[PDB]
Amino acid sequence: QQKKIQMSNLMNQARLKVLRARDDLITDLLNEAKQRLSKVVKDTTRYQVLLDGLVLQGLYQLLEPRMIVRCRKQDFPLVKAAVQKAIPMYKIATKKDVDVQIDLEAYLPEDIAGGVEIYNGDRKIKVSNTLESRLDLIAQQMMPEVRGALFGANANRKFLD
Amino acid sequence: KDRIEIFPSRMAQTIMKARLKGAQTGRNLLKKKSDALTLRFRQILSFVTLDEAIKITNRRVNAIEHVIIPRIERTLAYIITELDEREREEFYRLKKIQEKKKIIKEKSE
Amino acid sequence: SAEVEQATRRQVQGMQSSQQRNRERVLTQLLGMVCDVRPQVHPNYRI
Amino acid sequence: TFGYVHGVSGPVVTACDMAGAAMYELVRVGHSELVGEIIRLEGDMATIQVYEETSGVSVGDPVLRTGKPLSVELGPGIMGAIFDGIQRPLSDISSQTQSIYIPRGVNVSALSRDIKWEFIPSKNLRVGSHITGGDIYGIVNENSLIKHKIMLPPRSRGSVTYIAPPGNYDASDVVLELEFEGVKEKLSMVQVWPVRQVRPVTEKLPANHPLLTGQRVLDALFPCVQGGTTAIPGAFGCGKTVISQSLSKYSNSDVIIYVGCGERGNEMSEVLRDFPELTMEVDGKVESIMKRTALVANTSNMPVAAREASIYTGITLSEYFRDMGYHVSMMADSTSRWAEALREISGRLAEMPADSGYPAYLGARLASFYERAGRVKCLGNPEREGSVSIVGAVSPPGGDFSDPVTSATLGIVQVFWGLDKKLAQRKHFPSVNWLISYSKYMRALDEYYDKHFTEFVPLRTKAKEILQEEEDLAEIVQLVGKASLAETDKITLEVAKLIKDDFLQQNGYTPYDRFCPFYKTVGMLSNMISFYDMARRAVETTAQSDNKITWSIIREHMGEILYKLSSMKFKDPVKDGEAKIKADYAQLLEDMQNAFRSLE
Amino acid sequence: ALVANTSNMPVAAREASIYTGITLSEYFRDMGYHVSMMADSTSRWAEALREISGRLAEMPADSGYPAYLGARLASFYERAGRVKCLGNPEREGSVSIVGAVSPPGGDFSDPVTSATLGIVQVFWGLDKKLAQRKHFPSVNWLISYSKYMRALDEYYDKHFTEFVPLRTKAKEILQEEEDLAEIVQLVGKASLAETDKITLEVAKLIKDDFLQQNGYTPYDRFCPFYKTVGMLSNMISFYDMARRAVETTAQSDNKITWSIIREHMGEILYKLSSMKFKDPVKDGEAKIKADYAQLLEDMQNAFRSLE
Amino acid sequence: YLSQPRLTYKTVSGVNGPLVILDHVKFPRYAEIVHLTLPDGTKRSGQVLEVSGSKAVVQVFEGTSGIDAKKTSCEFTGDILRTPVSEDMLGRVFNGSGKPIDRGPVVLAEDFLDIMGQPINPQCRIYPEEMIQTGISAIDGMNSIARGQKIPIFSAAGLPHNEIAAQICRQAGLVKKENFAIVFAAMGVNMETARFFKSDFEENGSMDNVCLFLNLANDPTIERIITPRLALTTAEFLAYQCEKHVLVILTDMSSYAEALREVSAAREEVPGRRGFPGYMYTDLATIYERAGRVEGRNGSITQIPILTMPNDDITHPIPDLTGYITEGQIYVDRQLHNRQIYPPINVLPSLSRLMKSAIGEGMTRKDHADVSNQLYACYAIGKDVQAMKAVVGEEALTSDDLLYLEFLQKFEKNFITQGPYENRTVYETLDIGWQLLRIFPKEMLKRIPQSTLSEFYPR
Repeated sequence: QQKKIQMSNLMNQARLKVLRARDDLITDLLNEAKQRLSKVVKDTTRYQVLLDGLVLQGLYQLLEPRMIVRCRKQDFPLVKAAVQKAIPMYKIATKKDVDVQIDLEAYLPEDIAGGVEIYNGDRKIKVSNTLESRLDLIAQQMMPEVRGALFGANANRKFLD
Repeated sequence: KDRIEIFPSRMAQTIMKARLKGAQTGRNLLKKKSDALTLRFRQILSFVTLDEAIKITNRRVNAIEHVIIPRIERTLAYIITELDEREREEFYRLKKIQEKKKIIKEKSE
Repeated sequence: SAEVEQATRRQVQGMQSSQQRNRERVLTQLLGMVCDVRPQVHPNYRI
Repeated sequence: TFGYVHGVSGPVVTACDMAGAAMYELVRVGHSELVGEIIRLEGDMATIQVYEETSGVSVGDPVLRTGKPLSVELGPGIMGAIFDGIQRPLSDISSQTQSIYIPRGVNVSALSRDIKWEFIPSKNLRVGSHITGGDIYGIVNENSLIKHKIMLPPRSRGSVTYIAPPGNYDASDVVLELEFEGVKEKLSMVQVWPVRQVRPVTEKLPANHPLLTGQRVLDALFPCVQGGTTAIPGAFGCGKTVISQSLSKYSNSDVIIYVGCGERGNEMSEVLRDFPELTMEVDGKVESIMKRTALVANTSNMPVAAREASIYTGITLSEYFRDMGYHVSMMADSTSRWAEALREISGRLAEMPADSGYPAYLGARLASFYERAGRVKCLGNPEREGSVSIVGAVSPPGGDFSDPVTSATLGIVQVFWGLDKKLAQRKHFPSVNWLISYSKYMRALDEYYDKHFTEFVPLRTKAKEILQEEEDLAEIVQLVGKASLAETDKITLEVAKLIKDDFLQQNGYTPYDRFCPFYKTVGMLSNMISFYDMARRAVETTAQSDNKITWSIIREHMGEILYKLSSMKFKDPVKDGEAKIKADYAQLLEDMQNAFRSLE
Repeated sequence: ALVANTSNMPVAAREASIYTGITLSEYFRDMGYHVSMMADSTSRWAEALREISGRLAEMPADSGYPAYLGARLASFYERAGRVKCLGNPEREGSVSIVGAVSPPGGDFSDPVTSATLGIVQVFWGLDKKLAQRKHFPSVNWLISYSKYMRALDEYYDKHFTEFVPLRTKAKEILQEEEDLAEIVQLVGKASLAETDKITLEVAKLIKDDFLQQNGYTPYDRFCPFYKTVGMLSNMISFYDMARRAVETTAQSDNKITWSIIREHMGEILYKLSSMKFKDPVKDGEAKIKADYAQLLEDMQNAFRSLE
Repeated sequence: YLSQPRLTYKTVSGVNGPLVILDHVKFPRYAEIVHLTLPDGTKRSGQVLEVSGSKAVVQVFEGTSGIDAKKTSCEFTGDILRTPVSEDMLGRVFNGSGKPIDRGPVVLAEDFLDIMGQPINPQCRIYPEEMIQTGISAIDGMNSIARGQKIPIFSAAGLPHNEIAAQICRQAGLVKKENFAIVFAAMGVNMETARFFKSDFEENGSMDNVCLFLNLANDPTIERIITPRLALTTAEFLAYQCEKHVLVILTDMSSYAEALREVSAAREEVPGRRGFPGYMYTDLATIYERAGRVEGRNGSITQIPILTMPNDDITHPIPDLTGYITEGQIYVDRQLHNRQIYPPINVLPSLSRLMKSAIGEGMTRKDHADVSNQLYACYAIGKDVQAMKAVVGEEALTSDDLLYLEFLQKFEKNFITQGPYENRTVYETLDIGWQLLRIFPKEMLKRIPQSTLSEFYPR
C-alpha cells in the first residue's frame, strides 16, 4: 500500500522535473536573445533606425499635447535625431501640434539594453517603450510558436480552431 | 380557521414545510393502518371492534386530508406570496436609491 | 525508483537535443520581430 | 451611418454622435460588429443593449447604425434551414467557418446570395399594370412540395415598370420595379419585416376546418382547428415527441415551423437530429420532412435577446407563409423558456417585477402573441386564404399550474392537450390525461362535422360520458369490488376499458397505426358506442323479472363480437382502402346487433 | 487575554474587534503555542458590516447585508490551522477558531448562518426544542456535523482503537431512534419489533446518561476523553448483547424479550446510568477504568445467565 | 501579437471599495486586464469593469488597502483575459487566476483562448451516446452519466459531497468494454478541503489525468468567477482540439453564485430574486452548456456541477436555476449519512434523463436497462414495506413482504454502501444487482423480460 504512494510521489515529481528543465531552456533562450539585442544596440545605424521607429510609436500611443523622451545618456545623440525626424512625421499622421522635449536631467539606468521611455507633460502617463520591455512583450505573445519550433508540435492536437 | 396565522417569514416557510411533510407522512401511515384493518375486517367477514377502529382511523385520515393539510398549504402559499411582496418593496427603495445617487453624480459633473 | 529517474534524464536530453536543432533560427526570427517596430496610430483615432 | 462608443458598463454600451437613431433600431457595435438594440436615447447619445459579450469593446469604437429594427429576412431559401432566434443561419455558420462555435459578431446573411433560383413570373402582369401589397408576381421553384410565392412587400404599391423574364436569379438581383407617385422601388425576391409587427391581412376569419392530426385521442375527444391555439405540457416523461412527430409528419397543414426558445443543449440536439430523419409519403414518393419545414434553434446559453425574440421570429416566419395561402403549424418547444428569457431582460433593465417575479406585461405579451394566430383572408388580388396554428408547450418549474406563465397561457389558448407521466409509466401512449384536457373549438367544428360526417358529434359526446362515468364509478368499485354493482355500470366500466385500450391508445411504432384517418376514427368509435347502446338495452329491457340479461351473459354469449371490436385498430389504411374498411366495420355492426338480437 | 467590546461601542470598533482578536491569535501562534480563540458572536460582526454598508450608501444584498459578507467571514475563518511557523526554530503552532452565530431561528437561510456553514468545518447546532426541555448541553446531533473525521481517525486508531467503531454504532442508534420516534408518536408502540424496542430504550439511556451532563457539577465540569470512550463502550456493549440475545432466541421456545432483560438485570441499567457520577480528578483514572471494566464483566455474566 | 508598448497611468480619480477609478485613460477596453504597482512595490491584478469616456473603472482582484490616488501606477495590457492552454497542463494544479501552485513552471502555452469563449453551434451538437462509468455503484447501475450530459449533485451543507467528488476523480473512467481526462474546479473551498483534494489526487496516482483548479474561500472573489471559466476553457481545448473525453466537475457552485452576487453589487446593480442577479440564469447556462459532443470530432465534455442547497430547500434559486437547465440530478441525502452509509446517495429522488442512451448492448451490457428498473422498483417497495412493518408488526407480514425487507437491507449494505477506495466497474455493479435480485423468485421480477431472466437470472 505505502509503495503505491511512493510511486505516485516519484512519478509526480519526475513530471515536474522535466517540465522545469524545459522552462529553463526557454529562459536561457530568452537570455541569449537579450544578449544578442545588446550586440545590436552596440551598432549605430541599425540602432538609430530602431530608435527612429520606437520614438514614433511612443508618440503615436501617448497622443498628448506635450511629451518628454527619457533615454540613456549615451544614446542622447541618436534619440535627438529620432525626435527631430519623428515630429514632422507625427504631425502629418495625427494633425496635432505636440511639443516633444528630451529629458536632459534624468536618464535611464545605463544597464538597460536600450530604448526610450515617453512621458506626458505632467509625468503622470508613461509609455514602456524600452527595448527590454518590447522583447518580453513579443516573446511571451509569440511563445506558442516558440514551444512548437523547439520541442515539436502536439501530436494529439487535430483541430486548430 | 383558514390559515395557521404565522407571520410571513423564511422561518415560517421552514416550519410550515416541515409541518406539511409531517402531516403527509402521518396521512400515509394512517392510510396503511386503515388498509390493514380493512383487509383483516374483510377476512373475518372481536368483529365490531374492527369496524369501530376503522371508522376512527378513516375519520382522522379524512381530517388530515380535508382540514389540516389544506390549511397548511393555504398558510404556506400565503407566506410565499407575502414574502415576495416584501421583496418588491425592497426592490423599489433600492432602485430609487440608485437613481438618487445617479442624480447626485450628474449634479457633481 | 531508478526507472523513473532514468526516463526523466532521457526526456531532458531529448528536449536539449531538439531545441538545439533550430535554436539560432528561433532566436533569429524573434530578434527580427522585436527589431521591426512598425509604428501605428490607434485604430479609433479620428482627426 | 456610423457613431462612436462612449462607454461600456457591462452588456450595455453608450454611444455618442448617434443623433439619427430610433428606439429599438439595430446597431453593430465595435470592430467585431456585435449585435444590439437601442433602448434609451438622450440628446445625441444612445444606450445600446448588446446581445453578445462586450469584452474587448473600446471607447472610440465605431457603431454602425442599421435602419431596420429587429426584423426577419424573408425570401427563397428559408425552407430547410435552421435559424438562430434573431435569424442567423446555423447550418451556414457551421459550414462556412468549419468551426463548432458561433463566432462572436458572426455576420452571415439570413438567405444566401450564391443560389440561382428558378423564378417564373405570374405571366398575368404587364409593364404599366397596377399592383398592390400582398400581390403575387412570380413563383420560385424550391422543391417538390412547397412553391415559394413571391409577394409584393406589405405597405408598398404602384405601377409596375419592369418585370424580370423567366430565368435563374439570385436573391441579390432585381425582379420587379414599381413606381408610386414618381418614386421607383426596386424589389428583389427578399422582403424584410419587423419581427414585432403583425403582418396585415384583409380580414380575420373564424376557424372551422379541423386540424387533422394522426392521433385518435387529441382528435375525437379534444379537436384542434386550423388557426387555433393550444397548449401542451412539457415534462421529461410526458411523451411530447408523439405530438411533435404526428403533427409535423401527417398533419394536413402545408408548412411546419418548430421553434426552440431556450432548452438544454442535448434536447436541441435530439430535435435537430430527429427532424432531418423524418419522412412522409406525398405523391407516392417518400420525401424528407425538411422540404416543407423550417426550424429555429435556441439553447439556454444563447443570447437572451435571441431566446426572447425566437418566439416572435418563428411566428413572423409563419405569417410570411400564411400570406402565401398556406396552412402553417408552429410549435413552440417551451414558452416557459421564453418567459424566462423575458424575465431576465426585464431584470437586466431594472424594471419593476410583478407576479412571481415576472414582468408586469407578461400576460399582454402572451395575449398579443397568440392573437396573431388564426385563419385569415390574405392580402393581394389572388383572393387566397390561409392560417397559422400554434401548439406551444408549457413547462413551469415544479410542474405546477400556479406559475403566471402557465396560468396566463391556459386562459388564452382554446385547447389544452394535458399530458401525464403516470400513463407513460403504464406504457399507455399517447399519454393524454383526459379529465384535465379540454377543447373550446367543439362548437366551431359542428358545421364541418355535420356537413361531412353527421354522426360524429353525438358519438364524441357519448364517448366523454362513458369515460367520465368510469372515473365517477371509481370510488364505488374501490369500496365494492364490482359485487354490489349494477350490470349497466359493469357495461360502462368494461366498455370504457375497451375505449381506453383499443381506441384512445395508439401505437405509433406499428406500420398500420402510424396515421388514423378520421373516417377510421369515427368508424371505430361508432361501433364501440353502438355496442355500448345495444348492451345497455339488452340489460335494461330485460331487467324487470324472471329472465334478465347480465354483462356476464353478454360477454360470454358474444365474446367474438367484443374481440372483433378490439381488432378494428388493425385495419391498415395503406392496404385496405376506404371502402373495404368501412365495409368491414358495417359488417361488424350487423354481426354485433344480430348477436344481441339472439338474447331477446 | 480577552478583547472586550460591548453593543454600545462604535460600529467601527465592533467590526475591528474580530480583526484585533485574530491578530493577537496569530501572534502567539507564531511562538509555537496552540491558541484557541473563542468569539462571542459573529452575527454582531455581520450587523456592524450591515450598518456600515448602509452608512456608506453602497448597494446591499440579501436582508440588507453587504454582498461581500461571505468574503469577510471567510477572511476571518481561514486565518487558522496547524502551521509550520517562520523562523529558525522550526516550531509548529496552531490557531483554533470557535465562531458563534446568534440564531434568529432554525432556518439556515439566515445570511450569516449560511455563509458560516459554507466555511467552517465543524458545526455544533443547538436545538430549540432541546433547550425548551432543559436538556443540556442542547445539541441537535442530527443537523450537526464535523468534517475532521478522517483526519482524526489516525489519532483514534493509534491511541484508543475502540472509539471509531463505537462512534459509528452510536450514530446509527440515534438516527434509528428518530425514525422509530416518528411512528411511535403515531401508533403508541402497538406494534414494534423486539430489536426496535431495544434501540428506543438504549437510545434513551444514551440521551439521558451519556449526551446529557450538568456542567456545574464536580463530576461533569470536564469529562476526560478516556472516560467518554469508557462510558460509550459499555452502553453499546449492552446494546449488542441485548440485541444478540433477543435475535438469537427469536422464533424459539425460550424467547427473550426486553421485559425479561430489564427484569433479569435491572441493576445493570442502573449502573450504566450511574457512570456519569464516577467523578474524575477527585477519583483516580485507574479506578474509573477498573469500575467500567467491572460493569462490562457484570453485563456479560448477566446475559450469559439469561441465555 | 500586438507589439504595441504598454501605457502606465498614475492618474487616479478615486478608490471605492474593490474599485479603483482612473482618469485620462486612452481608448480603454471593457474587461481589459491591468496591473497595479503600489507605493510599497506591491503588485496587484485587476480588470476593467466600466469605461465611461476616459474614466476607466478597474476592479482589483486582491484587496485595495494601501492604494492611494497619487503614486499608485496602473499598467494596461491592451487586451482581455486569455488563458494559456496546452496538453501539458494536465497533471498540474492551479489557483483561480491560472497560476501554478504545485511548485512547477508557468504553463508553456500551445495557444491562448478567451475564457468567455462562444456558445457551441447547436447545428453541430451530437446527442450523447456511450457511458462514462464513475466507479460508484449508486450512480452507475441506477442513474448513469451519459457521455455528454450534464447532471448536478445536490447536497445539504455538512454532507460528504467533497469526498464523493474526490472519489469520482480517482475512480472515474471509460467503460473499457489513455484518452480520458478530468478537469476539477473547486470554488470557495476552505484550506482544509483544498489540502484534501490536492493530496488525495496526488497520492493515488490519478493526477496524471487531472487538471485541478483550487479557488480558496479566502482568495479573491472575482477570481472565483473566472475559475470555472478557466476550467472549462481548458476542457474545451483538451476535448475538442485534442480528441479526448473530458469530465468536468464544478464543486460548490453555490459559492460561485455568492461571488457572482458580490460582482453584481460592485456594479451597483439592483439585486434580483432572493438577492441574486437577474441574469443568474444566463450566467449558469453560459457555464453549464459549454459541454457535450460535437459533429465530426471524437472528443466530448461532461459536467457534474455539485451544489449545496441552502436550508436543504430544492426551491432555492441556486439548485432551482441549475436544475431547470440540467438533465436530471444525483441528490445526496442526510438520513443515509446519519445512518453511516457512504456514499449517502438516495436513488428514489435522483434521475438521469440520458440513461436510456447511456447504457445497453454495445455500451455497457445487454441487461443494464432491465436491472436498473427492477432494482428501483424493489427498493421503492422495500421502503414501502418497511413503513408498513412499523405499523402492523413483523407477524403481520407475508413471505413476499419479508423478501422485500431482505432486499432493502442487503441493497443498502451491498449496492449503495461502497467505501471511498473500492472501485466498482459497471460490470461488477450489475453483477451485484443480480445477486440482490436473485433474492426474489423469477415471477416477482415483473419489470425484467423473460428473455433477460433466462440469460442472466440463474447461476
